[PDB]
Amino acid sequence: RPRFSFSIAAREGKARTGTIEMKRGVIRTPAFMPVGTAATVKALKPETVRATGADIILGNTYHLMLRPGAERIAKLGGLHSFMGWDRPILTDSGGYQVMSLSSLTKQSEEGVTFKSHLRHMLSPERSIEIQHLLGSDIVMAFDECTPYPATPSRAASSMERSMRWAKRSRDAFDSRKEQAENAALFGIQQGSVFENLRQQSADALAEIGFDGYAVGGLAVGEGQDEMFRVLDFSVPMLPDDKPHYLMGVGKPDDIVGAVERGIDMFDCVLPTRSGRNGQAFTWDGPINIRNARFSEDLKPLDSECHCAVCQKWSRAYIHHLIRAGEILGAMLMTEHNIAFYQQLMQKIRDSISEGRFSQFAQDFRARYFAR
Amino acid sequence: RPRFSFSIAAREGKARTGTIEMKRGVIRTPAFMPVGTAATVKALKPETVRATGADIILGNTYHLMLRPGAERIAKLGGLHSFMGWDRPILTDSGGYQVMSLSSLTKQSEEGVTFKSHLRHMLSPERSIEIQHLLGSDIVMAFDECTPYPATPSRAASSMERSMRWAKRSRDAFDSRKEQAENAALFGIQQGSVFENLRQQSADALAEIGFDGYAVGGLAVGEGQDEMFRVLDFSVPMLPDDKPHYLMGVGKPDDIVGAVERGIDMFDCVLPTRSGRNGQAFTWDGPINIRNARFSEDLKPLDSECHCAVCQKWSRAYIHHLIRAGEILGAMLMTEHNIAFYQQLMQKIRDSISEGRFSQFAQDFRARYFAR
Ligand SMILES: CN(C)c1ccc(C(=O)O)cn1
Ligand SMILES: CN(C)c1ccc(C(=O)O)cn1
Ligand SMILES: CN(C)c1ccc(C(=O)O)cn1
Ligand SMILES: CN(C)c1ccc(C(=O)O)cn1
Ligand SMILES: [Zn+2]
Ligand SMILES: [Zn+2]
Repeated sequence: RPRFSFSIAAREGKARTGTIEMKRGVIRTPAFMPVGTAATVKALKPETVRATGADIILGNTYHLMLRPGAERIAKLGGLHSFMGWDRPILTDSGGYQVMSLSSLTKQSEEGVTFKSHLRHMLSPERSIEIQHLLGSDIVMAFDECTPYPATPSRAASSMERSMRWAKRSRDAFDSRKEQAENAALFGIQQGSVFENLRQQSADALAEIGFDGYAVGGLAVGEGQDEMFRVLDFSVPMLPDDKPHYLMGVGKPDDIVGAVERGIDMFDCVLPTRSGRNGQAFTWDGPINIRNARFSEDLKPLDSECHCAVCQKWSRAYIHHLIRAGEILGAMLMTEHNIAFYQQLMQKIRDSISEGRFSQFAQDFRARYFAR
Repeated sequence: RPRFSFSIAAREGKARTGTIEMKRGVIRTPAFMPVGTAATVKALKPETVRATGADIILGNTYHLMLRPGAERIAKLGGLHSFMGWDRPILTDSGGYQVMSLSSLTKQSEEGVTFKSHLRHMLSPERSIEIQHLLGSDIVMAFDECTPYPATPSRAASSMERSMRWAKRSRDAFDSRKEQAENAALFGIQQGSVFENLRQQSADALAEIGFDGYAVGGLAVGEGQDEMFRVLDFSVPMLPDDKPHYLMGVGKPDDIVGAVERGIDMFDCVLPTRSGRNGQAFTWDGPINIRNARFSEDLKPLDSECHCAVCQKWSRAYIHHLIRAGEILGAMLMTEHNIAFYQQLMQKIRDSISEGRFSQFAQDFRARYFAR
């Protein structure tokens, strides 16, 4: 099977639908990746993750390098064997997480030294090596997510450092023949909200050359309007013939609008985390299942959802489970939310393929926001 | 299908194996009932409970009458529909739980008034009605579990009250034609450690007449030796031709020894609760999966277990999950422990049927305690 082959089957405006073929399976795009932070998609067996329609999951390099450790996972046969997921895994680089999760950090041109919340170092070379030891299929270049807001000058110097780190990541990945032959490497565009910096970043990444390109530095507090504004000019700067990835996004309407702007891949903790906290996504908007109005509601979470939860259990039961703090409540909410996200992605893919994505997006928004 | 028909297929010493046929399914005996306290067997979908081999589960009347409430469950179609378990359910009476869980209680001949940890009343008639509203298949008569230790005189007066409550439970159950036609009613023997009181209690229960008989008042701190001593003389006092139930028991060796003394049915929170806390049952004794010795152990929890967990995941992975506080850890530990308990019951049933239970019990104990 191919290491990495991206094919665009159909387009509508800036939106694309297609497939990424990899050795461990095919990824249908636009794709949503459930987040499997600590070698588990929380509250789901891998077979259940797959049953929802997911083609690929995300692993958190920052968490896994601390617990259980990357050398340990490698000794146990790699992340796929360890967690029982045999399909593609994308691993984050650690460059965002180290700054988001660490109790203390020191940043330099070499990388980032940090203290765990549970002293360590990340760098382009170490991040690539950790991702190699994990055995991930899509490796992310180690970057620096510029804080928001940032002065143009600080955004520029941060972006330039990230581009030097992208080149170092490329070189480290290419040096490990088994990794280069079996995995893919994505680069991360930075530049904050500044068009000229985003252009320089895209040019630098294209000159290095990557299998896919993320629009980094978003979903960091700027809000949907500004995120969409940045996507409007940033995505067209990336190579058209490779996948475009938006990290940490998002709500269903964030995804639809990002696809309209040329994004092919997404990951977000929202469906899993908010499911555990009682928020279920429905075609009529999110609901908080703990609310008293659901205590005697015998309808499923969503009456058009195809997931196993909605075939078998009522709102009233899941309301009881979540209020009681029962693990099964988290399980059922999470399975439904991930299945909902996958059904959304399927509707996106089908509508683009069929040349009716614009109408789908309008109809989706009208109903989702009508609640 | 029959409301309730118990058939003994084979005996060895005091041990019996057979079947209870009920409208919602067959129960193979000796039987272990997973505990589904708050309308869920913690961390397991009902299909997974069934896949482990369970024929019947237990529901906690005290919890369910408070949350979500018995009238509410009845309005939603009964406990079976509510939780998605279509096979038999046994409900406890509340008589033990009210005294174990309540913040304050007042006891009288009428029943028990109590304050919830989350003011209420239980009585023979109310307990029967609540169990009716839940729709359970095996209804437990409302009793009083005599504290241990107890003077002979206090054990006698407590037992006599329990027998009056057993008669009131019988009458209330028989008054509700739909309940009497579709469910079974079990009586609970009391009498503490005193042979003469246990005999009076058995005689009273047999004179009232029940579908099954529990040996109550045990597993309340007396220890295994004394429990076995009481079972030695108590079980033969019960009608031989009806099932014998031991509530809240127990560890694998407790079960084996109780079967050797004529017990046919068991429930216990140990496999579920201890699974969530990191204790896995194996044929070589219990293990605490969080222990450092399992961090790189690629064997399954038990290398002879037939459960799905042991086909797919290692000790090392489950060790990581539990240490990380991950829900999947609780799920996998609980599924394995319940499956282990069911495999134990299957080995018990097969060995009795085959006339080799004595040898099985000896071989089981030799290995389980060798660790
Ligand atoms: C290169 N690898 C395996 C690394 C690098 C750094 C660390 C750490 O600081 O804890 C761990 N693994
Ligand atoms: C919101 N999330 C998870 C993000 C955002 C931005 C980045 C990055 O620029 O590297 C990474 N993750
Ligand atoms: C008879 N039933 C339905 C009962 C009895 C008592 C209670 C209570 O005290 O909360 C609830 N339901
Ligand atoms: C240990 N457990 C759950 C018990 C013990 C004893 C009784 C009873 O005598 O009614 C009930 N549950
Ligand atoms: Zn659903
Ligand atoms: Zn097992």
